[PDB]
Amino acid sequence: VGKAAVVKTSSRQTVFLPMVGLVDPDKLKPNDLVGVNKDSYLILDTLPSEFDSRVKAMEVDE
Amino acid sequence: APSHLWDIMGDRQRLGEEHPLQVARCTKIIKKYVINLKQIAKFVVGLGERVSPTDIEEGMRVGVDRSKYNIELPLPPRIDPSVTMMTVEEKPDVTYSDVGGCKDQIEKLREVVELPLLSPER
Repeated sequence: VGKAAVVKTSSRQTVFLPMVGLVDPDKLKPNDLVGVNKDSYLILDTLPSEFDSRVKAMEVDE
Repeated sequence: APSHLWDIMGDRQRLGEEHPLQVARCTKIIKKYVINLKQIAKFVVGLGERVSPTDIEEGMRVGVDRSKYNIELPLPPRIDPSVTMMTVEEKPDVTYSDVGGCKDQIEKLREVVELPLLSPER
Protein backbone atom coordinates (compact mmCIF):
# COMPACT_ATOMS: atom_id res chain seq x y z
CA VAL A 1 0.00 0.00 0.00
CA GLY A 2 2.57 2.53 1.16
CA LYS A 3 2.17 5.93 2.80
CA ALA A 4 1.38 8.87 0.52
CA ALA A 5 -0.64 12.09 0.48
CA VAL A 6 -3.05 13.58 -2.06
CA VAL A 7 -2.93 17.38 -2.23
CA LYS A 8 -5.17 19.91 -3.99
CA THR A 9 -3.81 23.35 -4.80
CA SER A 10 -5.85 26.54 -4.49
CA SER A 11 -5.77 26.68 -8.32
CA ARG A 12 -7.89 23.48 -8.46
CA GLN A 13 -5.09 21.12 -9.47
CA THR A 14 -4.89 17.68 -7.85
CA VAL A 15 -1.33 16.38 -7.46
CA PHE A 16 -0.15 13.00 -6.16
CA LEU A 17 3.02 12.97 -4.06
CA PRO A 18 4.69 10.40 -1.79
CA MET A 19 5.05 10.94 1.94
CA VAL A 20 7.87 13.39 2.69
CA GLY A 21 9.98 13.06 5.84
CA LEU A 22 9.32 16.70 6.75
CA VAL A 23 5.82 15.70 7.95
CA ASP A 24 4.34 12.72 9.76
CA PRO A 25 1.22 10.73 8.82
CA ASP A 26 -0.18 11.03 12.35
CA LYS A 27 0.12 14.83 12.24
CA LEU A 28 -1.45 15.07 8.77
CA LYS A 29 -5.25 15.23 8.61
CA PRO A 30 -7.73 15.62 5.74
CA ASN A 31 -8.79 19.17 4.86
CA ASP A 32 -5.42 20.70 5.70
CA LEU A 33 -3.73 23.62 3.95
CA VAL A 34 0.04 23.22 3.56
CA GLY A 35 2.68 24.36 1.09
CA VAL A 36 4.03 22.63 -2.01
CA ASN A 37 6.86 23.34 -4.42
CA LYS A 38 5.90 25.27 -7.54
CA ASP A 39 8.02 23.01 -9.78
CA SER A 40 8.33 19.53 -8.24
CA TYR A 41 5.01 19.74 -6.32
CA LEU A 42 6.26 18.37 -3.01
CA ILE A 43 5.33 19.49 0.49
CA LEU A 44 8.17 21.50 2.05
CA ASP A 45 6.12 23.09 4.85
CA THR A 46 3.94 22.16 7.82
CA LEU A 47 0.70 23.65 9.10
CA PRO A 48 1.23 26.98 10.96
CA SER A 49 -1.43 26.13 13.58
CA GLU A 50 -4.22 27.73 11.51
CA PHE A 51 -6.40 26.64 8.60
CA ASP A 52 -8.02 28.95 6.01
CA SER A 53 -7.98 32.52 7.44
CA ARG A 54 -10.07 35.17 9.20
CA VAL A 55 -11.54 36.25 5.82
CA LYS A 56 -12.64 39.88 6.25
CA ALA A 57 -13.98 41.02 9.63
CA MET A 58 -12.04 39.83 12.68
CA GLU A 59 -11.65 41.88 15.86
CA VAL A 60 -8.71 41.10 18.17
CA ASP A 61 -8.37 43.44 21.16
CA GLU A 62 -6.09 43.15 24.18
CA ALA B 1 5.29 68.13 -25.99
CA PRO B 2 5.10 66.79 -22.39
CA SER B 3 5.43 63.20 -23.64
CA HIS B 4 8.98 63.79 -24.90
CA LEU B 5 10.32 64.54 -21.41
CA TRP B 6 8.81 61.31 -20.05
CA ASP B 7 10.26 59.16 -22.86
CA ILE B 8 13.77 59.54 -21.40
CA MET B 9 12.72 57.53 -18.33
CA GLY B 10 11.05 54.99 -20.63
CA ASP B 11 14.26 52.95 -20.63
CA ARG B 12 13.83 52.44 -16.86
CA GLN B 13 10.26 52.95 -15.56
CA ARG B 14 8.91 50.81 -18.44
CA LEU B 15 11.30 48.00 -19.44
CA GLY B 16 11.99 47.19 -15.78
CA GLU B 17 10.83 43.84 -14.42
CA GLU B 18 9.72 45.42 -11.11
CA HIS B 19 6.70 47.55 -12.14
CA PRO B 20 4.63 44.55 -13.40
CA LEU B 21 3.35 43.93 -9.86
CA GLN B 22 0.49 41.65 -8.83
CA VAL B 23 -1.78 43.27 -6.23
CA ALA B 24 -3.08 41.06 -3.42
CA ARG B 25 -3.96 41.08 0.28
CA CYS B 26 -2.08 39.47 3.17
CA THR B 27 -4.43 37.26 5.17
CA LYS B 28 -2.03 36.02 7.88
CA ILE B 29 1.09 37.60 9.39
CA ILE B 30 3.70 35.51 11.22
CA LYS B 31 6.58 37.29 12.95
CA LYS B 32 6.08 34.27 6.66
CA TYR B 33 3.12 36.24 5.30
CA VAL B 34 0.12 34.41 3.86
CA ILE B 35 -1.15 36.47 0.92
CA ASN B 36 -4.33 35.73 -1.06
CA LEU B 37 -4.47 36.65 -4.75
CA LYS B 38 -7.45 37.76 -6.85
CA GLN B 39 -7.44 34.41 -8.72
CA ILE B 40 -8.26 32.55 -5.48
CA ALA B 41 -4.65 31.53 -4.85
CA LYS B 42 -2.44 31.98 -1.80
CA PHE B 43 1.27 31.88 -1.00
CA VAL B 44 3.74 32.71 1.78
CA VAL B 45 6.64 35.17 1.38
CA GLY B 46 8.84 37.42 3.49
CA LEU B 47 9.87 41.05 3.35
CA GLY B 48 11.45 42.81 0.38
CA GLU B 49 14.46 45.02 -0.21
CA ARG B 50 13.06 48.42 0.80
CA VAL B 51 10.07 46.86 2.60
CA SER B 52 9.96 47.77 6.29
CA PRO B 53 8.75 45.15 8.80
CA THR B 54 6.34 47.63 10.44
CA ASP B 55 4.73 48.78 7.17
CA ILE B 56 2.88 45.50 6.54
CA GLU B 57 -0.36 45.41 8.54
CA GLU B 58 -3.08 42.81 8.99
CA GLY B 59 -5.75 43.06 6.31
CA MET B 60 -3.97 45.42 3.91
CA ARG B 61 -3.54 45.27 0.14
CA VAL B 62 0.08 44.35 -0.63
CA GLY B 63 1.41 44.23 -4.18
CA VAL B 64 3.84 41.46 -5.15
CA ASP B 65 5.82 40.57 -8.26
CA ARG B 66 4.10 38.70 -11.08
CA SER B 67 6.74 36.04 -11.81
CA LYS B 68 8.45 35.32 -8.47
CA TYR B 69 6.12 36.59 -5.76
CA ASN B 70 7.81 38.97 -3.32
CA ILE B 71 6.54 41.93 -1.31
CA GLU B 72 7.55 45.20 -2.97
CA LEU B 73 5.27 48.14 -2.12
CA PRO B 74 2.28 48.43 0.24
CA LEU B 75 -1.04 49.81 -0.95
CA PRO B 76 -3.98 51.43 0.87
CA PRO B 77 -6.76 48.95 1.68
CA ARG B 78 -10.34 48.87 0.35
CA ILE B 79 -9.46 49.17 -3.33
CA ASP B 80 -12.65 47.55 -4.65
CA PRO B 81 -15.35 50.25 -4.17
CA SER B 82 -15.46 52.85 -6.94
CA VAL B 83 -18.73 54.37 -5.73
CA THR B 84 -17.59 56.53 -2.80
CA MET B 85 -14.86 58.24 -4.85
CA MET B 86 -17.51 60.47 -6.45
CA THR B 87 -19.42 61.16 -3.22
CA VAL B 88 -16.88 63.76 -2.05
CA GLU B 89 -17.70 67.21 -3.44
CA GLU B 90 -15.50 70.31 -3.63
CA LYS B 91 -16.26 73.97 -2.89
CA PRO B 92 -20.08 74.13 -2.70
CA ASP B 93 -21.63 77.23 -4.22
CA VAL B 94 -23.87 77.93 -1.22
CA THR B 95 -22.02 80.10 1.29
CA TYR B 96 -22.57 80.56 5.02
CA SER B 97 -24.49 83.83 4.59
CA ASP B 98 -26.88 82.44 1.95
CA VAL B 99 -29.33 81.22 4.61
CA GLY B 100 -31.88 83.97 5.11
CA GLY B 101 -32.64 85.21 8.59
CA CYS B 102 -31.02 85.70 11.99
CA LYS B 103 -32.80 82.57 13.31
CA ASP B 104 -30.94 80.79 16.11
CA GLN B 105 -31.10 77.46 14.24
CA ILE B 106 -27.92 78.64 12.51
CA GLU B 107 -26.04 79.25 15.77
CA LYS B 108 -26.75 75.71 16.99
CA LEU B 109 -25.15 73.99 13.99
CA ARG B 110 -21.96 76.06 13.93
CA GLU B 111 -21.19 75.37 17.60
CA VAL B 112 -21.57 71.57 17.31
CA VAL B 113 -19.70 71.25 13.99
CA GLU B 114 -17.72 74.33 12.95
CA LEU B 115 -16.62 75.22 16.50
CA PRO B 116 -14.82 71.94 17.41
CA LEU B 117 -13.10 71.92 14.00
CA LEU B 118 -11.91 75.54 14.12
CA SER B 119 -11.29 75.73 17.90
CA PRO B 120 -10.77 72.21 19.27
CA GLU B 121 -9.18 73.60 22.46
CA ARG B 122 -12.24 75.63 23.51
